[PDB]
Amino acid sequence: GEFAQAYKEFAKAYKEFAYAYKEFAQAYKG
Amino acid sequence: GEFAQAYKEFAKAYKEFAYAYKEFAQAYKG
Amino acid sequence: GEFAQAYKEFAKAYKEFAYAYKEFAQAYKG
Amino acid sequence: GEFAQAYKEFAKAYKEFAYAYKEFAQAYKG
Repeated sequence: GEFAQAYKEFAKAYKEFAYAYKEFAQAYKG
Repeated sequence: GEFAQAYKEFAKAYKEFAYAYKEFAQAYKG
Repeated sequence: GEFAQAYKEFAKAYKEFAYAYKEFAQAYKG
Repeated sequence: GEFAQAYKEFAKAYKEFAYAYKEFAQAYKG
């Protein structure tokens, strides 16, 4: 239902944040 | 410089994630 | 059930992470 | 040096949040 869709959208948002953090950490290290 | 720009992009990514969490919490509470 | 409790624990984890980000941002600015 | 320490504390907070998200996702799947 609607909550299952909301969970999928949140899980995608978590992945987008994890990519941003990985890019940030590389910039700090690099 | 590059690191300052990387920090700005990371800060924007954090805002986008915080909005996704808010939307997720609203969907759970609704 | 268990999921409702897991949501409460995750919400607490989010608040802790949001407070860590706030401290990090102040350290970047300061 | 103080910013370097703040980065380390933020990196630990990110790991703590990633562990919470993993536990939350397991509870949703279970």
